Amino acid sequence: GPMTEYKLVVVGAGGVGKSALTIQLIQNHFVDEYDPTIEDSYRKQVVIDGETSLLDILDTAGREEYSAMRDQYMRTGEGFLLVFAINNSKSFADINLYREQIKRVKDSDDVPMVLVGNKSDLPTRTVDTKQAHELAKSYGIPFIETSAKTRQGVEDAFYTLVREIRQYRM
Amino acid sequence: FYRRYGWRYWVSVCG
Ligand SMILES: Nc1nc2c(ncn2[C@@H]2O[C@H](COP(=O)(O)OP(=O)(O)OP(=O)(O)O)[C@@H](O)[C@H]2O)c(=O)[nH]1
Ligand SMILES: [Mg+2]
Repeated sequence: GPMTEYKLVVVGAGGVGKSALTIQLIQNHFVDEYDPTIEDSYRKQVVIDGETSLLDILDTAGREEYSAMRDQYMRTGEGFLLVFAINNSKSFADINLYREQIKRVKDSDDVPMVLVGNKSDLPTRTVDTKQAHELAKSYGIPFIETSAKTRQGVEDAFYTLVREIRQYRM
Repeated sequence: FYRRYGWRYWVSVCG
């Protein structure tokens, strides 16, 4: 097949590591600073399961004052990475509100989505793996624990989302 | 390539 564009959207509460995960996938660099996002775009040609693919990534705002931009990016977005931080239990509750809003504006029960539990490198957590696996299990979506700091699970999270989109297209 | 909010053009980030 030809190299197609896949429109990935990274969503989640402020400071969960949406930008750090995208930057790690794009160029293998960990950003220690917190540079709050409004709305960034990334484009990169990668090979997934032997197929050349063009990743178009929208790295969105977690800050609540930018909430009005959500309806436009949710309509245009094709697949969604739902990111929460494993040491932030409010971000885990917020990730369920993103999941619901995506289904409302897109009017579909099966929009391609991957639940991502970020900051797995931290010595302690406030959201246990069983809680997150239980939530993704009820919605029939994959769940991957990641660390933008060590790169653990980063490629897996974005590539699993591409695979979810591939099945949804059919 | 990367385009920050408010930028007119894309810049290289994968070189
Ligand atoms: N320990 C650790 N720190 C991380 C990780 N991912 C992100 N951080 C840190 O968390 C802070 C915020 O990360 P960002 O990626 O900027 O957060 P964001 O979700 O994009 O935030 P908004 O753009 O405001 O929505 C930064 O100081 C990062 O270094 C991770 O996996 N591990
Ligand atoms: Mg950001």
